[PDB]
Amino acid sequence: IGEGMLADFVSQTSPMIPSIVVHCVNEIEQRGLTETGLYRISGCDRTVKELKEKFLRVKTVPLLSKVDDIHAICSLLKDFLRNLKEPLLTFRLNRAFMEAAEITDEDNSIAAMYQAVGELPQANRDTLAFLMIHLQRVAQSPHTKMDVANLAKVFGPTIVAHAVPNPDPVTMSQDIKRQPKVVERLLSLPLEYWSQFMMVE
Amino acid sequence: MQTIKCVVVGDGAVGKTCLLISYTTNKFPSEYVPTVFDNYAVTVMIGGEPYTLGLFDTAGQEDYDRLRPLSYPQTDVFLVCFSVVSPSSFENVKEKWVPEITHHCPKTPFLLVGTQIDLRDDPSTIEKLAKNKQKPITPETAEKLARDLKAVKYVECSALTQKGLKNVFDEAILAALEPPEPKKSRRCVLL
Ligand SMILES: Nc1nc2c(ncn2[C@@H]2O[C@H](COP(=O)(O)OP(=O)(O)O)[C@@H](O)[C@H]2O)c(=O)[nH]1
Ligand SMILES: [Mg+2]
Repeated sequence: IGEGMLADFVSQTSPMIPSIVVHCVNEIEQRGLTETGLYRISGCDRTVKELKEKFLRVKTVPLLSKVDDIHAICSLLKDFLRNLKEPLLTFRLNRAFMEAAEITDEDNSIAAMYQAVGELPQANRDTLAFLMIHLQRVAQSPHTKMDVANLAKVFGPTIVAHAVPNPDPVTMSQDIKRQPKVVERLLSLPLEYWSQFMMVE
Repeated sequence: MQTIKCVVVGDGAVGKTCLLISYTTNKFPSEYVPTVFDNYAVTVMIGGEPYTLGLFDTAGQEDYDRLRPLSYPQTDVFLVCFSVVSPSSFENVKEKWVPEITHHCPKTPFLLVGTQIDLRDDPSTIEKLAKNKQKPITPETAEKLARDLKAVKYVECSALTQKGLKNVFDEAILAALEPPEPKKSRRCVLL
Protein backbone atom coordinates (compact mmCIF):
# COMPACT_ATOMS: atom_id res chain seq x y z
CA ILE A 1 0.00 0.00 0.00
CA GLY A 2 1.05 3.64 0.24
CA GLU A 3 0.71 4.65 -3.42
CA GLY A 4 3.25 6.70 -5.36
CA MET A 5 2.99 10.00 -7.21
CA LEU A 6 0.01 11.01 -9.32
CA ALA A 7 1.97 10.51 -12.56
CA ASP A 8 2.74 6.90 -11.61
CA PHE A 9 -0.88 6.10 -12.44
CA VAL A 10 -1.30 7.71 -15.84
CA SER A 11 -1.16 5.52 -18.94
CA GLN A 12 -2.60 7.71 -21.66
CA THR A 13 -0.80 10.86 -22.79
CA SER A 14 -3.89 12.89 -23.55
CA PRO A 15 -5.07 14.14 -21.36
CA MET A 16 -2.71 12.84 -18.70
CA ILE A 17 -5.29 11.40 -16.27
CA PRO A 18 -5.27 8.12 -14.23
CA SER A 19 -7.80 5.48 -15.34
CA ILE A 20 -8.78 5.07 -11.71
CA VAL A 21 -9.87 8.72 -11.64
CA VAL A 22 -11.57 8.56 -15.00
CA HIS A 23 -13.55 5.44 -14.01
CA CYS A 24 -14.71 6.71 -10.62
CA VAL A 25 -15.90 9.99 -12.11
CA ASN A 26 -17.64 8.28 -15.03
CA GLU A 27 -19.47 5.95 -12.65
CA ILE A 28 -20.48 8.71 -10.28
CA GLU A 29 -21.81 10.78 -13.17
CA GLN A 30 -23.30 7.66 -14.70
CA ARG A 31 -25.52 6.99 -11.67
CA GLY A 32 -27.13 10.37 -12.29
CA LEU A 33 -25.52 12.79 -9.79
CA THR A 34 -28.70 13.18 -7.73
CA GLU A 35 -27.81 11.42 -4.49
CA THR A 36 -27.73 13.75 -1.47
CA GLY A 37 -24.29 14.18 0.07
CA LEU A 38 -21.99 13.11 -2.75
CA TYR A 39 -18.47 13.11 -1.26
CA ARG A 40 -19.92 14.10 2.11
CA ILE A 41 -21.08 10.59 2.97
CA SER A 42 -18.54 7.83 3.56
CA GLY A 43 -18.84 4.60 1.66
CA CYS A 44 -18.49 1.33 3.55
CA ASP A 45 -14.85 1.31 4.75
CA ARG A 46 -14.30 -2.42 4.28
CA THR A 47 -15.50 -2.09 0.70
CA VAL A 48 -13.41 0.98 -0.10
CA LYS A 49 -10.31 -0.78 1.20
CA GLU A 50 -10.92 -4.00 -0.72
CA LEU A 51 -11.43 -2.14 -4.01
CA LYS A 52 -8.27 -0.21 -3.27
CA GLU A 53 -6.23 -3.33 -2.54
CA LYS A 54 -7.16 -4.98 -5.81
CA PHE A 55 -6.20 -1.82 -7.71
CA LEU A 56 -2.91 -1.05 -6.00
CA ARG A 57 -1.54 -4.53 -6.72
CA VAL A 58 -0.52 -3.79 -10.34
CA LYS A 59 -2.82 -0.83 -11.02
CA THR A 60 -5.78 -2.80 -12.39
CA VAL A 61 -8.88 -0.60 -12.29
CA PRO A 62 -11.77 -2.85 -11.14
CA LEU A 63 -15.30 -2.71 -12.58
CA LEU A 64 -17.37 -0.25 -10.57
CA SER A 65 -20.49 -0.75 -12.63
CA LYS A 66 -21.86 -3.14 -10.01
CA VAL A 67 -20.80 -1.36 -6.81
CA ASP A 68 -24.25 -0.43 -5.54
CA ASP A 69 -23.47 2.21 -2.89
CA ILE A 70 -22.18 5.08 -5.04
CA HIS A 71 -20.62 6.73 -1.99
CA ALA A 72 -18.06 3.94 -1.83
CA ILE A 73 -16.78 5.26 -5.18
CA CYS A 74 -16.74 8.87 -4.03
CA SER A 75 -14.72 7.59 -1.06
CA LEU A 76 -12.53 5.45 -3.30
CA LEU A 77 -11.68 8.48 -5.43
CA LYS A 78 -10.80 10.78 -2.51
CA ASP A 79 -8.87 7.94 -0.93
CA PHE A 80 -6.82 7.53 -4.10
CA LEU A 81 -6.11 11.24 -4.28
CA ARG A 82 -5.50 11.80 -0.58
CA ASN A 83 -2.93 8.99 -0.47
CA LEU A 84 -0.65 9.94 -3.35
CA LYS A 85 2.94 10.56 -2.20
CA GLU A 86 2.32 14.25 -2.88
CA PRO A 87 -1.03 16.14 -3.01
CA LEU A 88 -2.65 16.94 -6.36
CA LEU A 89 -1.47 20.57 -6.18
CA THR A 90 2.02 19.26 -5.27
CA PHE A 91 4.21 20.24 -2.33
CA ARG A 92 6.15 22.88 -4.29
CA LEU A 93 3.04 24.93 -5.09
CA ASN A 94 1.16 24.45 -1.82
CA ARG A 95 1.81 27.93 -0.44
CA ALA A 96 1.61 29.57 -3.85
CA PHE A 97 -1.92 28.22 -4.30
CA MET A 98 -2.92 29.19 -0.77
CA GLU A 99 -1.71 32.79 -1.05
CA ALA A 100 -3.13 33.22 -4.56
CA ALA A 101 -6.57 32.47 -3.09
CA GLU A 102 -6.14 34.86 -0.16
CA ILE A 103 -5.61 37.85 -2.51
CA THR A 104 -8.61 39.98 -1.47
CA ASP A 105 -8.94 41.36 -5.00
CA GLU A 106 -11.07 38.82 -6.86
CA ASP A 107 -9.48 39.40 -10.28
CA ASN A 108 -5.81 39.45 -9.31
CA SER A 109 -6.64 36.36 -7.23
CA ILE A 110 -8.17 34.75 -10.32
CA ALA A 111 -5.06 35.77 -12.29
CA ALA A 112 -2.56 34.31 -9.80
CA MET A 113 -4.64 31.13 -9.77
CA TYR A 114 -4.22 30.72 -13.53
CA GLN A 115 -0.49 31.23 -13.12
CA ALA A 116 -0.18 28.60 -10.36
CA VAL A 117 -2.22 25.99 -12.19
CA GLY A 118 -0.07 26.50 -15.27
CA GLU A 119 2.88 25.66 -13.02
CA LEU A 120 1.72 22.18 -12.08
CA PRO A 121 3.21 19.20 -13.91
CA GLN A 122 0.87 18.32 -16.80
CA ALA A 123 -0.55 15.23 -15.13
CA ASN A 124 -1.81 17.24 -12.16
CA ARG A 125 -3.23 20.04 -14.29
CA ASP A 126 -5.08 17.61 -16.54
CA THR A 127 -6.26 15.49 -13.63
CA LEU A 128 -7.23 18.61 -11.68
CA ALA A 129 -9.11 20.07 -14.66
CA PHE A 130 -11.09 16.85 -15.12
CA LEU A 131 -12.06 17.02 -11.44
CA MET A 132 -13.06 20.67 -11.42
CA ILE A 133 -15.34 20.02 -14.35
CA HIS A 134 -16.77 16.99 -12.58
CA LEU A 135 -17.40 18.79 -9.29
CA GLN A 136 -18.86 21.91 -10.95
CA ARG A 137 -21.50 19.46 -12.21
CA VAL A 138 -21.96 18.02 -8.73
CA ALA A 139 -22.32 21.54 -7.35
CA GLN A 140 -24.91 22.21 -10.03
CA SER A 141 -27.21 19.33 -9.13
CA PRO A 142 -29.82 20.53 -6.64
CA HIS A 143 -30.33 17.04 -5.16
CA THR A 144 -26.68 16.69 -4.11
CA LYS A 145 -27.02 19.57 -1.66
CA MET A 146 -23.25 19.83 -2.10
CA ASP A 147 -22.47 23.42 -3.09
CA VAL A 148 -19.02 24.75 -3.95
CA ALA A 149 -18.36 25.61 -0.28
CA ASN A 150 -19.26 22.10 0.90
CA LEU A 151 -17.13 20.43 -1.72
CA ALA A 152 -14.37 22.85 -0.80
CA LYS A 153 -14.58 21.81 2.88
CA VAL A 154 -14.32 18.13 1.94
CA PHE A 155 -11.79 18.26 -0.91
CA GLY A 156 -9.52 20.92 0.51
CA PRO A 157 -7.67 18.51 2.83
CA THR A 158 -7.32 16.14 -0.12
CA ILE A 159 -6.11 17.97 -3.21
CA VAL A 160 -4.63 20.98 -1.44
CA ALA A 161 -3.31 19.41 1.78
CA HIS A 162 0.16 20.36 3.02
CA ALA A 163 3.53 21.70 1.93
CA VAL A 164 5.35 18.85 3.70
CA PRO A 165 4.87 15.13 4.44
CA ASN A 166 4.40 15.58 8.19
CA PRO A 167 3.27 19.06 9.26
CA ASP A 168 3.43 19.77 12.98
CA PRO A 169 0.17 20.06 15.00
CA VAL A 170 0.00 23.86 14.67
CA THR A 171 1.01 24.26 11.03
CA MET A 172 -1.44 21.49 10.21
CA SER A 173 -4.41 23.22 11.79
CA GLN A 174 -3.32 26.32 9.82
CA ASP A 175 -3.24 24.70 6.41
CA ILE A 176 -6.69 23.16 6.93
CA LYS A 177 -8.12 26.64 7.53
CA ARG A 178 -6.57 27.85 4.25
CA GLN A 179 -7.26 24.86 1.99
CA PRO A 180 -10.99 25.54 1.43
CA LYS A 181 -10.50 29.01 -0.07
CA VAL A 182 -8.14 27.49 -2.65
CA VAL A 183 -10.68 24.94 -3.82
CA GLU A 184 -13.29 27.71 -4.02
CA ARG A 185 -11.22 29.70 -6.53
CA LEU A 186 -10.47 26.65 -8.65
CA LEU A 187 -14.19 25.86 -8.82
CA SER A 188 -14.93 29.46 -9.76
CA LEU A 189 -12.81 29.24 -12.92
CA PRO A 190 -14.89 28.97 -16.12
CA LEU A 191 -15.66 25.56 -17.56
CA GLU A 192 -14.20 26.81 -20.84
CA TYR A 193 -10.87 27.27 -19.08
CA TRP A 194 -10.78 23.81 -17.54
CA SER A 195 -12.05 22.20 -20.75
CA GLN A 196 -9.07 23.25 -22.87
CA PHE A 197 -6.88 20.77 -21.03
CA MET A 198 -9.39 18.07 -21.88
CA MET A 199 -8.64 18.01 -25.61
CA VAL A 200 -6.83 14.90 -26.79
CA GLU A 201 -3.63 16.29 -28.35
CA MET B 1 -13.84 22.79 38.65
CA GLN B 2 -15.08 19.46 37.30
CA THR B 3 -15.29 19.59 33.53
CA ILE B 4 -16.36 16.62 31.41
CA LYS B 5 -14.89 16.34 27.94
CA CYS B 6 -17.06 14.45 25.50
CA VAL B 7 -15.96 13.96 21.89
CA VAL B 8 -18.48 12.94 19.22
CA VAL B 9 -17.18 10.89 16.28
CA GLY B 10 -18.68 9.01 13.34
CA ASP B 11 -19.38 8.99 9.61
CA GLY B 12 -20.34 12.19 7.86
CA ALA B 13 -24.01 13.14 7.80
CA VAL B 14 -25.10 10.74 10.58
CA GLY B 15 -26.19 13.80 12.63
CA LYS B 16 -23.38 14.53 15.11
CA THR B 17 -23.88 18.27 14.91
CA CYS B 18 -27.67 18.03 14.91
CA LEU B 19 -27.76 16.22 18.20
CA LEU B 20 -25.31 18.62 19.84
CA ILE B 21 -27.36 21.61 18.70
CA SER B 22 -30.82 20.19 19.32
CA TYR B 23 -29.73 19.12 22.78
CA THR B 24 -28.07 22.39 23.79
CA THR B 25 -30.55 24.72 22.07
CA ASN B 26 -33.77 22.72 21.60
CA LYS B 27 -33.63 23.81 17.97
CA PHE B 28 -33.00 21.46 15.04
CA PRO B 29 -30.52 22.86 12.42
CA SER B 30 -31.94 23.15 8.89
CA GLU B 31 -28.65 23.80 7.04
CA TYR B 32 -26.75 21.07 5.18
CA VAL B 33 -23.08 21.80 5.88
CA PRO B 34 -20.06 19.57 6.84
CA THR B 35 -18.34 20.13 10.18
CA VAL B 36 -14.61 20.79 10.23
CA PHE B 37 -14.39 21.19 14.03
CA ASP B 38 -16.42 22.76 16.86
CA ASN B 39 -17.08 22.61 20.56
CA TYR B 40 -20.06 23.65 22.67
CA ALA B 41 -20.58 23.56 26.44
CA VAL B 42 -23.28 23.30 29.10
CA THR B 43 -23.44 23.16 32.87
CA VAL B 44 -25.40 20.14 34.05
CA MET B 45 -26.81 19.49 37.52
CA ILE B 46 -26.47 15.80 38.33
CA GLY B 47 -26.39 14.42 41.87
CA GLY B 48 -27.03 18.01 42.91
CA GLU B 49 -23.53 18.86 41.70
CA PRO B 50 -22.42 21.47 39.09
CA TYR B 51 -20.81 19.74 36.10
CA THR B 52 -19.48 21.36 32.96
CA LEU B 53 -20.02 19.24 29.87
CA GLY B 54 -17.58 20.19 27.13
CA LEU B 55 -18.93 18.87 23.85
CA PHE B 56 -16.63 18.38 20.85
CA ASP B 57 -17.89 18.11 17.29
CA THR B 58 -15.72 16.56 14.60
CA ALA B 59 -15.57 15.82 10.85
CA GLY B 60 -16.51 12.30 9.80
CA GLN B 61 -14.93 12.52 6.35
CA GLU B 62 -11.79 10.36 6.03
CA ASP B 63 -10.20 13.54 4.64
CA TYR B 64 -10.00 14.83 8.19
CA ASP B 65 -8.48 11.63 9.60
CA ARG B 66 -5.26 13.45 10.49
CA LEU B 67 -6.89 16.55 12.01
CA ARG B 68 -9.51 14.75 14.11
CA PRO B 69 -7.00 13.16 16.60
CA LEU B 70 -6.21 16.73 17.69
CA SER B 71 -9.41 16.95 19.73
CA TYR B 72 -8.87 13.66 21.59
CA PRO B 73 -6.41 14.78 24.32
CA GLN B 74 -8.12 15.09 27.72
CA THR B 75 -11.30 13.32 26.57
CA ASP B 76 -13.31 11.69 29.37
CA VAL B 77 -15.76 9.85 27.09
CA PHE B 78 -16.43 9.29 23.38
CA LEU B 79 -19.79 9.23 21.62
CA VAL B 80 -19.41 6.93 18.62
CA CYS B 81 -22.42 7.74 16.40
CA PHE B 82 -23.96 5.91 13.47
CA SER B 83 -27.27 6.39 11.68
CA VAL B 84 -29.69 3.58 12.41
CA VAL B 85 -30.79 3.96 8.75
CA SER B 86 -27.30 3.84 7.23
CA PRO B 87 -25.99 0.25 7.37
CA SER B 88 -22.57 1.40 6.23
CA SER B 89 -22.26 3.96 9.03
CA PHE B 90 -22.98 1.13 11.46
CA GLU B 91 -20.39 -0.95 9.64
CA ASN B 92 -17.67 1.69 10.01
CA VAL B 93 -18.15 1.66 13.79
CA LYS B 94 -16.14 -1.55 14.08
CA GLU B 95 -14.12 -1.15 10.90
CA LYS B 96 -12.89 2.35 11.71
CA TRP B 97 -14.21 4.45 14.60
CA VAL B 98 -13.77 2.04 17.49
CA PRO B 99 -10.29 1.09 16.17
CA GLU B 100 -9.40 4.82 15.99
CA ILE B 101 -10.32 5.96 19.50
CA THR B 102 -8.98 2.86 21.23
CA HIS B 103 -5.71 3.42 19.36
CA HIS B 104 -5.54 7.00 20.61
CA CYS B 105 -7.42 6.66 23.91
CA PRO B 106 -7.04 3.03 25.12
CA LYS B 107 -8.45 3.97 28.56
CA THR B 108 -11.36 6.17 27.46
CA PRO B 109 -15.02 5.04 27.66
CA PHE B 110 -17.34 5.30 24.68
CA LEU B 111 -21.02 4.75 24.03
CA LEU B 112 -22.52 3.36 20.86
CA VAL B 113 -24.98 6.00 19.67
CA GLY B 114 -27.57 5.19 17.05
CA THR B 115 -28.91 8.40 15.50
CA GLN B 116 -31.92 9.34 13.36
CA ILE B 117 -34.23 6.68 14.76
CA ASP B 118 -37.27 8.71 13.68
CA LEU B 119 -36.23 7.87 10.12
CA ARG B 120 -37.08 4.23 10.68
CA ASP B 121 -40.62 5.20 9.64
CA ASP B 122 -39.77 7.45 6.75
CA PRO B 123 -41.52 6.22 3.58
CA SER B 124 -38.77 7.47 1.25
CA THR B 125 -35.92 6.22 3.44
CA ILE B 126 -37.14 2.68 4.00
CA GLU B 127 -37.70 2.26 0.28
CA LYS B 128 -34.26 3.51 -0.73
CA LEU B 129 -32.83 0.94 1.66
CA ALA B 130 -34.94 -1.95 0.35
CA LYS B 131 -34.01 -0.76 -3.15
CA ASN B 132 -30.53 -2.00 -2.26
CA LYS B 133 -32.08 -4.92 -0.39
CA GLN B 134 -31.12 -3.40 2.95
CA LYS B 135 -32.99 -2.52 6.13
CA PRO B 136 -32.43 -0.32 9.23
CA ILE B 137 -30.34 -1.46 12.22
CA THR B 138 -32.48 -2.82 15.09
CA PRO B 139 -31.75 -1.92 18.73
CA GLU B 140 -30.92 -5.59 19.31
CA THR B 141 -28.26 -5.72 16.60
CA ALA B 142 -26.66 -2.55 17.89
CA GLU B 143 -26.74 -3.74 21.52
CA LYS B 144 -24.84 -6.84 20.44
CA LEU B 145 -22.10 -4.88 18.65
CA ALA B 146 -22.04 -2.67 21.74
CA ARG B 147 -21.16 -5.67 23.93
CA ASP B 148 -18.78 -7.21 21.40
CA LEU B 149 -16.74 -4.00 21.12
CA LYS B 150 -16.78 -3.36 24.89
CA ALA B 151 -18.79 -0.14 24.67
CA VAL B 152 -20.26 1.14 27.92
CA LYS B 153 -23.78 1.21 26.51
CA TYR B 154 -25.91 1.47 23.43
CA VAL B 155 -28.27 4.40 23.14
CA GLU B 156 -30.15 5.83 20.19
CA CYS B 157 -32.10 8.98 19.51
CA SER B 158 -33.68 11.28 16.98
CA ALA B 159 -32.15 14.75 17.05
CA LEU B 160 -35.31 15.77 15.23
CA THR B 161 -37.82 14.63 17.88
CA GLN B 162 -35.24 14.59 20.69
CA LYS B 163 -36.52 11.13 21.49
CA GLY B 164 -33.85 9.70 23.76
CA LEU B 165 -31.70 12.78 23.20
CA LYS B 166 -31.29 13.95 26.80
CA ASN B 167 -30.78 10.37 27.93
CA VAL B 168 -27.82 9.82 25.56
CA PHE B 169 -25.90 12.58 27.31
CA ASP B 170 -27.05 11.46 30.75
CA GLU B 171 -25.47 8.05 30.15
CA ALA B 172 -22.45 9.80 28.62
CA ILE B 173 -22.12 11.75 31.87
CA LEU B 174 -22.46 8.71 34.09
CA ALA B 175 -19.84 6.84 32.06
CA ALA B 176 -17.22 9.48 32.87
CA LEU B 177 -18.21 9.71 36.53
CA GLU B 178 -19.82 6.53 37.95
CA PRO B 179 -16.72 4.31 37.64
CA PRO B 180 -14.79 3.74 40.93
CA GLU B 181 -11.31 4.43 39.57
CA PRO B 182 -10.22 8.13 39.51
CA LYS B 183 -11.53 10.34 36.68
CA LYS B 184 -7.88 10.71 35.62
CA SER B 185 -7.44 7.03 34.64
CA ARG B 186 -9.98 7.53 31.85
CA ARG B 187 -8.77 10.89 30.47
CA CYS B 188 -7.05 10.57 27.10
CA VAL B 189 -3.40 11.47 26.56
CA LEU B 190 -1.39 12.29 23.43
CA LEU B 191 1.19 9.80 22.06
N1 LIG C 1 -34.69 13.04 9.82
C1 LIG C 1 -33.62 13.30 10.56
N2 LIG C 1 -32.55 13.88 10.00
C2 LIG C 1 -31.45 14.16 10.72
C3 LIG C 1 -31.41 13.88 12.08
N3 LIG C 1 -30.21 14.25 12.53
C4 LIG C 1 -29.53 14.75 11.50
N4 LIG C 1 -30.28 14.70 10.40
C5 LIG C 1 -29.85 15.14 9.05
O1 LIG C 1 -28.71 14.40 8.60
C6 LIG C 1 -27.93 15.27 7.76
C7 LIG C 1 -26.57 15.51 8.42
O2 LIG C 1 -26.71 16.08 9.73
P1 LIG C 1 -25.41 16.55 10.56
O3 LIG C 1 -25.84 16.83 11.95
O4 LIG C 1 -24.67 17.60 9.83
O5 LIG C 1 -24.51 15.21 10.59
P2 LIG C 1 -22.91 15.26 10.80
O6 LIG C 1 -22.24 15.35 9.34
O7 LIG C 1 -22.43 14.09 11.56
O8 LIG C 1 -22.59 16.67 11.52
C8 LIG C 1 -28.71 16.59 7.70
O9 LIG C 1 -29.72 16.50 6.70
C9 LIG C 1 -29.36 16.59 9.08
O10 LIG C 1 -30.48 17.48 9.07
C10 LIG C 1 -32.50 13.28 12.70
O11 LIG C 1 -32.49 13.04 13.90
N5 LIG C 1 -33.63 12.99 11.92
MG1 LIG D 1 -21.37 18.27 11.78
